[PDB]
Amino acid sequence: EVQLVESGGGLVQPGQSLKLSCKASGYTFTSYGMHWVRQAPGKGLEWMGGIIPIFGTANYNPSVKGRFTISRDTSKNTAYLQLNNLRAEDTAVYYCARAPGYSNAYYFDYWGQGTLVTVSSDIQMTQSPSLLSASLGDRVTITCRASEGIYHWLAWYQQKPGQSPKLLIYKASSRASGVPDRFSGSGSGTDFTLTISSLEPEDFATYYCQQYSNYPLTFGGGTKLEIKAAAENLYFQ
Repeated sequence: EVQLVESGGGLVQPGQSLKLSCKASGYTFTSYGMHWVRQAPGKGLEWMGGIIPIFGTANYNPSVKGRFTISRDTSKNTAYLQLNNLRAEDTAVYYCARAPGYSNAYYFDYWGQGTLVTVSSDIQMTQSPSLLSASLGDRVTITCRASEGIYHWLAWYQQKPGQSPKLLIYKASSRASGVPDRFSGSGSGTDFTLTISSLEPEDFATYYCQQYSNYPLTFGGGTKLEIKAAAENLYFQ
């Protein structure tokens, strides 16, 4: 089994440097990409950058470009995120994720569990509703909109409390392996949806959509699916 393990997170002072490591196992290290995705507390996902296989080149998020350094060591089967001149904004759980060995598959099929760092023009992805209340056995459809055409290069992730995001859908309608039938995706161009046909207890999570048409890779703000009783009124905003 594929396993990514982040380490090096701790409590740091503003202005300090900190290096994070992503140790990878259970697959051929050189055939794939490695990316860093962070998450501020009670916030959404933010792509830091990535290393492309074969060329070994690094791409960044303009937001952190020039400040952070993504490196790799094939002999150690480790990828690195070098944090420099840290500040409040950087307080986040840092994840390392694997992108498949395909030139147009820049979604994340595997993630580590994360390492917390505590400091003492792009395609905008808009999600709706930002928060929604529903019951068991209900059909729900949630929406993602891109600010421009992204063909059908859209992925959906499910994120459970204290867990790392898990790939649900890629190619906008392709289900990831180990993903039940009740999850479906549709769309092309700018309008995409995710449908859960009949809600189960496992499904009450935060869903994120992510475009992979162009760099930088960008996520939606999220939809938090909360539970309520069948006798309760539905809520969404």
